[PDB]
Amino acid sequence: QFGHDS
Amino acid sequence: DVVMTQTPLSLPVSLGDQASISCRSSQSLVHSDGNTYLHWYLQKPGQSPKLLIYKVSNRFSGVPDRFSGSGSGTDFTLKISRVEAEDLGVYFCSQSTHVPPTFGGGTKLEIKRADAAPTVSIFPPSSEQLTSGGASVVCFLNNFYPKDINVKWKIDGSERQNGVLNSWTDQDSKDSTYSMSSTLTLTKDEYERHNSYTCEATHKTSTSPIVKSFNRNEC
Amino acid sequence: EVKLVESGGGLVQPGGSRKLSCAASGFTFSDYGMAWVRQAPGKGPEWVAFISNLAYSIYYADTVTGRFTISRENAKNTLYLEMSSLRSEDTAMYYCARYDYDNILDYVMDYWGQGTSVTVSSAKTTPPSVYPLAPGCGSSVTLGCLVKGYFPESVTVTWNSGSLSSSVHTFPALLQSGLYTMSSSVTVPSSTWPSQTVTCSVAHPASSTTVDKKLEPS
Repeated sequence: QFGHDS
Repeated sequence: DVVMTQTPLSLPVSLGDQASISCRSSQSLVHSDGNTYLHWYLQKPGQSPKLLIYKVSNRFSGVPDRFSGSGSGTDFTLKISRVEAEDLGVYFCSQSTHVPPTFGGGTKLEIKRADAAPTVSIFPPSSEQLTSGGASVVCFLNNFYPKDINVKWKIDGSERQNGVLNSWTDQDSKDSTYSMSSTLTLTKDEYERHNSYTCEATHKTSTSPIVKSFNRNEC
Repeated sequence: EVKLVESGGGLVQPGGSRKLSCAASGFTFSDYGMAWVRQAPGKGPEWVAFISNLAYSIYYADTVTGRFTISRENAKNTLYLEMSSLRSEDTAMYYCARYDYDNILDYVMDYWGQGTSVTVSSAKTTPPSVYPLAPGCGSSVTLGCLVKGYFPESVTVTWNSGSLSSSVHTFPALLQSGLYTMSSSVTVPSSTWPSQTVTCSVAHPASSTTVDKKLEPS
């Protein structure tokens, strides 16, 4: 559910 | 948090048969991105969970064809087309649509065999323990199937709850039964106040409890 | 293959601290969010902590927030869990897990390590008390030994120095008054006991103890 770092 | 509810708690199967396990979420698992982040894990004793199915119906790398998943919204199912011995273990569903990710309580895939009532034995406190000030009364409930069973302790005919420790074996590899030990720990003083000690085992194999007793004064 | 190996567990006093580490290999660590998940015995997995691949985002379960800190060093392929103010209910197997992604969301914990075990207890090394469970008070008799009040795990109970095992039941230890208790049963034909001796032997390596208890009827 967490945001990935681009 | 999102509550994941699995049914049944335990599923008995014969090798080569089909198995289905259910998972219900308390809240819809459809993400805003349109995915449904519902996954299934298998955990064997002594090992970590391994991913089996992700996003409802995708088989993880190396997972055999006999595993498949389905469902929508809040109701999901894991299906095993033909159960192999290596499939035995505890299955967990899990959701990652909402923070925090949560897991169901597990469904244990176990072996079916004929029903069997427990063999029940009761034992009084040892003189060694009484010298130390304690008095444990022990009841063994051995070689029964299925695993679900309940024990009631009675002292002078009245039920007792405080001081009971129940411990189950895993399913036996030789005969596929279970066993359990129930220990009622009293102080020496409490033990010496009463005389009749009884453990009662209730199991699906009979509507009558199995009753084993001893009288302290005869020990 | 992807591999995760946890380390740093052990026995900690309540209120103590512990720093777990997780060594990652077989993938580009800096590309993946990472998590810690714990499991108490008999219970399901419980997610603990998350850290994104460049550590822009950190999340904790409510049960550990303010006590646990997750960190990572991408150049060393290592994930960490700093645990403080430890409590009895923190006793668990602690797993490192990788989060997979396809676009902008870490959405599944796909690979897990084998775990590092953390026990939170103020108990000191204590040898067991071994108590005979004696019948007396068909053609088969069941006997037992109660092994009470020891720490840490584990113990090994054998019957007649291991000559009796086919009918033995070893019951898993449980906590009782801050120490462990287990029991063991054996079933022998009546023609053997009490006519011949039945003895339980209890080995508790941490306390340097081995005690034999000969079973006598009521």
